Amino acid sequence: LQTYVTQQLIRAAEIRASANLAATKMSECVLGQSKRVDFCGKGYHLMSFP
Amino acid sequence: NGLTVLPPLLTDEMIAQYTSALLAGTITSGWTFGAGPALQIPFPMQMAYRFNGIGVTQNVLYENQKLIANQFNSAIGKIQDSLFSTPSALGKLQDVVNH
Amino acid sequence: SNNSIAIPTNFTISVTTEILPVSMTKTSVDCTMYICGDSTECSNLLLQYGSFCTQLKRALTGIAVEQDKNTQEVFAQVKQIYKTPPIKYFGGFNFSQIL
Amino acid sequence: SNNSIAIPTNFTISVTTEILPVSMTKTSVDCTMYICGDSTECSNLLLQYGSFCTQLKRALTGIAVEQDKNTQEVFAQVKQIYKTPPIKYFGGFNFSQILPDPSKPSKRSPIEDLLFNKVTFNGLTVLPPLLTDEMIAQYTSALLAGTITSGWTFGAGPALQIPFPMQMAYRFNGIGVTQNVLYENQKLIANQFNSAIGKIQDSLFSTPSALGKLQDVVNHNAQALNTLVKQLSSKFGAISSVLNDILSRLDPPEAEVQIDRLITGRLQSLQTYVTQQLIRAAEIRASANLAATKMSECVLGQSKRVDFCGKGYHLMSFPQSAPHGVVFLHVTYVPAQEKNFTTAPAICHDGKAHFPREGVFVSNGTHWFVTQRNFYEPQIITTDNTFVSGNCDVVIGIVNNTVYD
Amino acid sequence: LPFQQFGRDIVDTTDAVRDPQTLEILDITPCSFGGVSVITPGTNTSNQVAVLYQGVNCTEVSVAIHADQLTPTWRVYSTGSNVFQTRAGCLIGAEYVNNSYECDIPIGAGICASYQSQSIIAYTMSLGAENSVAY
Ligand SMILES: *[C@@H]1O[C@H](CO)[C@@H](O[C@@H]2O[C@H](CO)[C@@H](O)[C@H](O)[C@H]2NC(C)=O)[C@H](O)[C@H]1NC(C)=O
Ligand SMILES: *[C@@H]1O[C@H](CO)[C@@H](O[C@@H]2O[C@H](CO)[C@@H](O)[C@H](O)[C@H]2NC(C)=O)[C@H](O)[C@H]1NC(C)=O
Ligand SMILES: *[C@@H]1O[C@H](CO)[C@@H](O[C@@H]2O[C@H](CO)[C@@H](O)[C@H](O)[C@H]2NC(C)=O)[C@H](O)[C@H]1NC(C)=O
Ligand SMILES: *[C@@H]1O[C@H](CO)[C@@H](O[C@@H]2O[C@H](CO)[C@@H](O)[C@H](O)[C@H]2NC(C)=O)[C@H](O)[C@H]1NC(C)=O
Ligand SMILES: *[C@@H]1O[C@H](CO)[C@@H](O)[C@H](O)[C@H]1NC(C)=O
Ligand SMILES: *[C@@H]1O[C@H](CO)[C@@H](O)[C@H](O)[C@H]1NC(C)=O
Ligand SMILES: *[C@@H]1O[C@H](CO)[C@@H](O)[C@H](O)[C@H]1NC(C)=O
Ligand SMILES: *[C@@H]1O[C@H](CO)[C@@H](O)[C@H](O)[C@H]1NC(C)=O
Ligand SMILES: *[C@@H]1O[C@H](CO)[C@@H](O)[C@H](O)[C@H]1NC(C)=O
Ligand SMILES: *[C@@H]1O[C@H](CO)[C@@H](O)[C@H](O)[C@H]1NC(C)=O
Repeated sequence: LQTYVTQQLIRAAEIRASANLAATKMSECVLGQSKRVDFCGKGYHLMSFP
Repeated sequence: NGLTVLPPLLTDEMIAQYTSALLAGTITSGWTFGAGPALQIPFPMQMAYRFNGIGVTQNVLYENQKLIANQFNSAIGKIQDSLFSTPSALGKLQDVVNH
Repeated sequence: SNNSIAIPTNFTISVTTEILPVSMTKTSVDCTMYICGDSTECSNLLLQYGSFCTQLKRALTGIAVEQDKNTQEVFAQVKQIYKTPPIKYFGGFNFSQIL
Repeated sequence: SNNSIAIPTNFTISVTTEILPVSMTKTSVDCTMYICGDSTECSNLLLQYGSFCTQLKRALTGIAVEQDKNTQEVFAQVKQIYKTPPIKYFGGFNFSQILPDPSKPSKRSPIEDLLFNKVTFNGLTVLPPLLTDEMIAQYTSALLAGTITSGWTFGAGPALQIPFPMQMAYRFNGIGVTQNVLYENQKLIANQFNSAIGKIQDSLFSTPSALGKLQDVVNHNAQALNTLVKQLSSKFGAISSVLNDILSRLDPPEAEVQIDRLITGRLQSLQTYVTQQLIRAAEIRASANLAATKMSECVLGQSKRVDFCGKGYHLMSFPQSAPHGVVFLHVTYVPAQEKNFTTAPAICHDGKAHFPREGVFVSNGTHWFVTQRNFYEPQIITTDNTFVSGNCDVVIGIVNNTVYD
Repeated sequence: LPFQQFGRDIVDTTDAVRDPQTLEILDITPCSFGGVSVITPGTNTSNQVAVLYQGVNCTEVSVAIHADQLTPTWRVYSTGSNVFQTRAGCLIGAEYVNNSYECDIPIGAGICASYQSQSIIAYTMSLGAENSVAY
């Protein structure tokens, strides 16, 4: 059980790191047009759709 | 044996409701609904704003409006097929279950 | 070359994709049932180890609670459930594949 | 509807807070006092397990040392300590709540005091942080007094000077609203600002659960220590939890069996505690990096990222210290009082399409105008604010009118 | 009460006792201890050191040094110029000064030490040069 729980903690940290990036791509690509290069796709960004 | 699995707080229908709300707010309002009240504006004017936002004057859209729309539709058509052929397209989410 | 430039005379509208995991599966574990089963003899011996089990429950509960904040943070971005207009003509664009 | 638009006619200024944890408590744990104590036999037995303690000491030392790189990276953004001039007049904007108060002994601001009042052996000690709470205050004061008398200039070279209303005019110009809108409303906006700050104070009086994020960072330490110091009263299958009793009742050749179980249990507890600390430290550093980014991009400059430095179009921000973290006061711009109109994307005239420079064509029922996109202000059409660019037999929705000269 | 002998604390450890004959209540507290740190410039530059005893007041250090204490690596306290009282603990072998400089060897709550004939000094760190733009 101790091994299992430590593994779950590490994977949870990884998933949180990945879920804090969707929350930003939902604000800078979906709620407005972006200027960061290669952030909302390859090219000059126009809009996005969840 | 003593192991239980819990259901998420939000069902799938609720997540679809949020998705539909977000989609319907970015069609009739552009980006205005993300900073206050939702202001309406016809869609080609919004796309003209979004061309103005990358250093291309408005007229380019108006003189090409019929063409550009076509190029959009074809693209949106192909995605579905691109989600069949490629096996690893959903490689990420799948692993989340498997792992 | 120091006196020559290139300028494009036509464009392209393209649609790409992107997949991102958001949350994973919630679980919860009962020590006594897993380790000792329903034996009354084993639990007395296990009780000599103090608090190796409240820690595990606390950790798993923390993970489970965080898994809901993740989805609440990604999707609950707006506080008004906008509804799509009935007639669907937006200048020549479908959105039928997403609506 | 495919020929109608809505354009706001009156704005709003709002202030919203945001809390971030920055650093956590420094600790140091000594094995032999915890596992063994003063008993020589226990240490002589513990020497057979190799180097299970040097690693623990090194890991905890690394965490403790890192905890001071987190504060040196959020607050130490400047090399000079700026001051504020004696004359506290800034065009009507009132900063009394955020600027330091010399009367009280610790030279904190009233909001900082309010924040500070809202937050609560065996080889387990705590090291003190390097920067005292009266130095974080000086960094915060310098940051606050450099952004009042300079703008964003002091973050990219020598601090240049400029009066406050001119700076706020710059910041309106930075989100697509012309300068004059401020100068004709300078008083109102100032009052519009002054009340918002006041509300903040009350919003922290009544609500006690505002500062949970920092509070957790405290609570998660105490438990982590309490459990540890409790794990010292568990037998782990031996006959007692006190080494002296075993050493005073059993022949030493028959006592290694009893001592081994205690040693293994205590080692296991220490390893668990260290691993949990490592994961929590990783999370805290992940938060501190975001705190540093928000300090660099919202305080030293104006941000174009949506929902980063607040909800709404961005104007500025102000840092305030707190226990084990930081608090930001984002000042944004919210439109209001929308009014409806009829629009069309061109103006045919003499067989030539006409498109505005910046602005959208608007009708009020009989007349036509071109107005800026975020604050209703109509204008008489004129070639000075349009460009021709093409013919009248291609565009759709074009409405024919006249353009004066 | 007339039927208790031992005692405990917020944990499970005896911290009181009743003498079997002179029936009096006695507290129990352990004898002092803590960490030790050595503050040195590099052996290339100099060869002197300073010592920090963590989490004690200087009087209990001086008394124990006069009578008994482990780590007999004793230093010499010439005058009050050696003993100094920080927030972290007693600092033996450094002279506190009045100026302000940059932090070179961090010690405790705002205190830093450096090598400036030459000896070891401990002072209060300085956050930078003062300035004031003329609004
Ligand atoms: C820009 O590219 C598009 C796509 O290649 C061109 O549109 C094509 O034009 C040819 C000309 O006869 C037609 O046969 C094709 O059917 C058009 N494609 C589509 C998808 O309709 C367009 O002509 C190019 N621009 C210019 C100025 O030539
Ligand atoms: C969007 O494009 C699709 C693709 O042609 C259109 O869907 C077709 O519609 C016709 C008549 O309505 C049907 O005969 C086809 O079977 C449809 N195709 C599919 C794949 O279902 C659709 O009509 C377009 N959008 C609108 C509003 O007309
Ligand atoms: C824009 O909104 C502000 C915010 O209320 C309005 O200010 C108030 O205006 C009324 C009458 O116009 C006064 O009685 C109030 O005292 C004003 N409030 C404050 C705080 O001064 C303003 O009038 C609005 N302007 C327009 C053009 O709609
Ligand atoms: C800026 O706001 C402060 C906060 O209210 C004002 O201080 C008030 O001053 C009046 C008049 O002396 C007192 O009756 C209040 O008790 C003060 N408030 C507090 C909280 O002490 C201050 O006057 C404002 N700035 C200016 C220039 O008027
Ligand atoms: C660069 O300019 C010089 C004139 O100063 C010219 O001689 C040279 O050919 C130019 N380079 C190329 C690649 O043409
Ligand atoms: C779009 O505008 C035109 C006017 O050019 C109008 O005839 C048409 O009905 C509008 N579309 C819809 C769906 O009403
Ligand atoms: C647009 O006009 C209609 C009626 O003409 C009205 O119901 C609606 O509220 C107007 N739009 C806005 C944003 O007020
Ligand atoms: C539109 O504005 C003009 C400008 O003075 C005014 O004369 C006219 O009455 C307005 N129309 C309506 C319907 O209010
Ligand atoms: C100084 O030593 C005395 C005992 O002589 C002790 O009671 C006191 O707590 C010490 N000072 C501090 C600040 O701990
Ligand atoms: C140095 O001496 C001055 C004069 O008494 C004093 O005010 C200052 O605090 C001293 N510096 C210290 C104690 O660091």
